[PDB]
Amino acid sequence: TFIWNSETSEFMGRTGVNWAKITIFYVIFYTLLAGFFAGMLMIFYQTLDFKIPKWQNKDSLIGTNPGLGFRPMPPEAQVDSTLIQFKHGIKGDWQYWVHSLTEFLEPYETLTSSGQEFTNCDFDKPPQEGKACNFNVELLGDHCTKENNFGYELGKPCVLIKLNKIFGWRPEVYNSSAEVPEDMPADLKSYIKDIETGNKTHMNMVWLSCEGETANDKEKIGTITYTPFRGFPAYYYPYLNVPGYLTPVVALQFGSLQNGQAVNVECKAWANNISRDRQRRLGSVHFEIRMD
Amino acid sequence: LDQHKIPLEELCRRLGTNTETGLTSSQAKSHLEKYGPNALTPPRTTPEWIKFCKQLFGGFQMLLWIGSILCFIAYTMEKYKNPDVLGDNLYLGLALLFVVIMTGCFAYYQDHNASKIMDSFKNLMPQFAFVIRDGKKIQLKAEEVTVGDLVEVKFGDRIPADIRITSCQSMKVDNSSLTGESEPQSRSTECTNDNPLETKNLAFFFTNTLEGTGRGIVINVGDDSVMGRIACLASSLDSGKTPIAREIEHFIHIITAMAVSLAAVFAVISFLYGYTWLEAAIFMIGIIVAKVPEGLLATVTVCLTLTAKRMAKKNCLVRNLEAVETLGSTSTICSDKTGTLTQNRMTVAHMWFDQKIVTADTTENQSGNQLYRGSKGFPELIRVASLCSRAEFKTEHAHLPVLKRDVNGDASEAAILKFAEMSTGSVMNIRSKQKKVSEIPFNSANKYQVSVHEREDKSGYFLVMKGAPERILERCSTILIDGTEIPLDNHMKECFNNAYMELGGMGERVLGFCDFELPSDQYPRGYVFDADEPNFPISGLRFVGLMSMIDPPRAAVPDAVSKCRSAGIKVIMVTGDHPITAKAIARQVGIISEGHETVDDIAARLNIPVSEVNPRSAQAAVIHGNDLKDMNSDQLDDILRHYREIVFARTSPQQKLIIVEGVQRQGEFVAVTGDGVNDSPALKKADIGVAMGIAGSDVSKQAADMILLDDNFASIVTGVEEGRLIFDNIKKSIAYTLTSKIPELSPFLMYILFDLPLAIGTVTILCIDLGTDVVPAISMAYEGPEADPRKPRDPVKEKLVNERLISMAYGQIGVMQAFGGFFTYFVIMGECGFLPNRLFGLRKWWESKAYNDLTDSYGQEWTWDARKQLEYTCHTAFFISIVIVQWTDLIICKTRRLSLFQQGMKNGTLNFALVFETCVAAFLSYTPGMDKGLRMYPLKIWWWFPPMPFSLLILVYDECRKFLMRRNPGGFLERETYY
Ligand code: ALF
Repeated sequence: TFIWNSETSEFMGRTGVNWAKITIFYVIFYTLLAGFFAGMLMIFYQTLDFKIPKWQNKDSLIGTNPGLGFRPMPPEAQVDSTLIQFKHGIKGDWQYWVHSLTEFLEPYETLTSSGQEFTNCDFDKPPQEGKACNFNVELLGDHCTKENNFGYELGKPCVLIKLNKIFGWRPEVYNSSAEVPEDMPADLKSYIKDIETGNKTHMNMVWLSCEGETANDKEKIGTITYTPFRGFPAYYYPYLNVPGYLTPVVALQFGSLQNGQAVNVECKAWANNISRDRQRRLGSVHFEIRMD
Repeated sequence: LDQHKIPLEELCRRLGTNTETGLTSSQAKSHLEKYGPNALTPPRTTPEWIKFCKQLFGGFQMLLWIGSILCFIAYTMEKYKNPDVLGDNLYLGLALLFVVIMTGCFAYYQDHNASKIMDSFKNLMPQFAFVIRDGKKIQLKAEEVTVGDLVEVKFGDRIPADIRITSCQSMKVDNSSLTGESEPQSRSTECTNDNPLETKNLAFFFTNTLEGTGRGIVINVGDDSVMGRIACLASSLDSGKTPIAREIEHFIHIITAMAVSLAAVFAVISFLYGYTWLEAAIFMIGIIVAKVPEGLLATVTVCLTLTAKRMAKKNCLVRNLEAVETLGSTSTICSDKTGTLTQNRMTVAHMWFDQKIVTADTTENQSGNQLYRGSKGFPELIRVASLCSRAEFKTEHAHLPVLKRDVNGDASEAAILKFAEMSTGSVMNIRSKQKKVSEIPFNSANKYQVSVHEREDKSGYFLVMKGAPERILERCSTILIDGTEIPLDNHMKECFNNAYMELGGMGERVLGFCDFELPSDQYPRGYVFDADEPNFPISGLRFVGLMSMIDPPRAAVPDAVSKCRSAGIKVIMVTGDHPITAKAIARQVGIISEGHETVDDIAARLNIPVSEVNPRSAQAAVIHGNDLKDMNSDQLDDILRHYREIVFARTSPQQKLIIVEGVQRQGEFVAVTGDGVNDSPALKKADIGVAMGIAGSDVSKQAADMILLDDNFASIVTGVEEGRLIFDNIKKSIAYTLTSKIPELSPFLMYILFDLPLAIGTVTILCIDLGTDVVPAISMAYEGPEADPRKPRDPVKEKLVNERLISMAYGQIGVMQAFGGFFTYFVIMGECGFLPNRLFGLRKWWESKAYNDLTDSYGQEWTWDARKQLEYTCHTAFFISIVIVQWTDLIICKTRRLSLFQQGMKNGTLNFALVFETCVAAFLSYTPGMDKGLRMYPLKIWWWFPPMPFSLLILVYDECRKFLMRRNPGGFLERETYY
């Protein structure tokens, strides 16, 4: 039973003039509704500082707990995974990782060549207001360089790590080799003792430490060579969104990695006002590297 | 069945029966094994579990079945692909399952018809009296009796089974379970007419025989006896679907239509967008949870419960929840005369004296006009009415009022006694002042009452004498006129018949009254009177007047039938009495309007063949059961449509079913009001069956969807207004909870069309439908009426949900809630760092745990936890924004045609509900602990304000339209926005 009744107009609910009326009414209703919504969004916009977040630091839900992030990153359409896959050797798939690492480190070479507002900061030299502290690429050694295919050539990949830039964050670093907590790897404690014995200025920095997650990944990962300082420094961190900001990076270097064997790594920062958790991944990052 | 027509010998040879011994034991065993029900066969019943189990499945529950299962599969995918995944989809999976059961349990309570009408026939016939089988009387069991068996009935033994009366004397039985009337009917061993229900030759299963012995052969026992058929036919009958249930099922069909169509569409635009199996699975449980209202069928069940609780406070008990409303959508209401429209108390109405007729008070409360007490003929007539060998009251009911006092005697003897008791105040004083010395009982042919009373001065003897007026017309030679004894002339005889036929004109049974003064010289003190051979004058007495008796209506009845016919509801008498009495009461109560004449009346006035009289000319109808029997459905529907005030009389209990099924053919919803076993089929077949709470039989109560405990027929009119009020209030709850579905749904379709991070969480949705938006939806059951729906949609001839409601819930008002909700979502994201330019296209990375450093518009980097923490705060804010734009939604749904300033916020539940709405939202989002499974986080005191401007816009818009629609009445605006 169609009961269409097209002969007496009746386009299933009304005549042509009635449909025209309801359509123009709906069109205008939605038009001024979108107008009201856009006006309210503009009214909200005029009360925003586009350079500084309305809620900063601890007021927001970002909090005072930053998290790390490995840079090489998986390819797009693989946003679910954290795996870096490549085959060492001339006939290898190194190209994507090498090109991505080159692209990320682009601002650290081009704009730093001029450095109009860049400041050659140091541990005893605080930055000037409105000036982002410099980060020379040569500070990342020679192996983590695009010239040596960013290390993805000889079978010794090197992966950059960076801290989250929480706005207005004020890192607090340990002031003694006794203030440091437990559960820190003995390598980092020995490094801290060496730094404290040496130049006491260098101990003012946030400490990184990469280790395998699974108990077997502890011994299947091999040694790690943090080519720059073993952790980010502490004279970049009051972020404040300076234009042309360069985040400090710590470049790992997986010297010994068994072929065809997956390794899951977890790197955690070590500062007093930084938490660490294996589940929410607070104050830590998790990436998986496998070499074939 | 023509066994009453055929002679006794024919039936005896048909059944092998004997007029003196009936049957033998072996033949009794044979008849038992052939058929031995002799009782009402128990009805087929379905268990509660299967009815509940099939109530667990529907349109709103089958979808939640698919939703509940899907998150169970989703949790399995997460567990075996992530061994340390917390339990979020599993507990949501359990939650949606609990919604299925709780809503699958609210529906059960709505349809919980507890009517064991078969177990209501508890009386039947225990302790069978006597049977003449084997030449001896046996006081055997109730059921063993079979056909071909001679039974021995006496006084008040509930005739054992349908017996062809064979022999009897002074036999009167009361088939009050057949025609409602309890007046005794004399039975004789002779068929009087073809119809077996109106012959004195046949007894019946259910008659508590008043007097007369009786002998009969059992024609049948149970399931074929007249009572047996009705009980079986009453048990195996269902009204079908109540009008509110049909609308609700239509409502479910409409919403399930969009929900299954939208989910089917979004199973196509998802899979064509790259969503993995889990992403689509997680998405599907969003667009089938926002769409289906989890707290709507439960809301309607409670809304009906509240008005049933309120309507029961007016002594109107309701057995079926959904039967509360169907007194509002009904349009034709059948009825019953004796017991429902009348007091079932034969009382005097009109009095003939001194060539005058005046009406006597008949109200139970005795509020009538006693203007006749000053008449000169009043004292003599009441003296004759009281001294005529009389009847007596009861001592054990003496303390009750005079009308409520029980009597011993016939109904006619009862009526005169109450009237005399009411008039003179205390006729016992007349008893004390007037002793009795002689009396003659009512016979079966002469049936007079002669008594002799000693004169107060002790000088002579007084003669009292009442009987049928025709019989005492010849026995009277003089007539009392204005206190003067006037000889009966030709003028008086013509006047006597004129009043007599006029009195019978209104069907009022009458009996004449006359007296005579015995001479003192011929009958001095100590005169001996012989009763067998009278020694006093019997004829040529002094006529006094005529008394009338008719079963009068109650006090509330004349108003109720007047208001019911004013609310669009036509009323039809469906009785079992003679048409003359039915026509008299029908005109009296108001069913037949004054000045409206039927074919017989019109033809009578024209003195022409009633056949030639045009049916159109007539308005009312007095169709008799015999005429109703031989006409088919074609003419029956014609007379139901042609006229409007039909009065069906002399209708068998199975003919009331034909009437109700006849009326329902037009598409109307019939209501039946009755008291007795006869109308049990009509009560079960009608959409709503209203019974009587005091003057109603046991089966009539147990086979009805409503009970009038106070017997006030005026409660029907109140039920109509309350039935039409709850229907509109329910519709205003539907239009309110359907406005939450698009603000709940919009974040999901905005999550897939454009790639925005999710705004509303599925768990958050369950906190709206099952949570806050329950008490306000319940509160609308308390909303008072506005204007009158008497003229607009008189019997609510409209759908519960229609295109105007969808266009006003899913359309105009609903969209302005989604925009208001999303404005808060963009405010928090913009304030915390994620500007709207960055938000679009961020779905892939937002959910992904690979990116621990996703950047906002100010260069920050959020972790996965701080991203999700921010998203859950927006989930809370969207929830509160939906709640805040629901304050205005409630207020603008409180009214439907009148502005708020006219109606006034004077609904106690509603004002409390608004406080309950905010407090639950505030409590659920500001206490440590509910960020641990409900995903609810504290909000800044500045994040409750963003949705407020959209709340004001909705209120200003709706009230503005109301002004336009109340103006320009019938304007296309109303034509396409008035739900
Ligand atoms: F008055 Al009835 F059935 F009770 F016709």
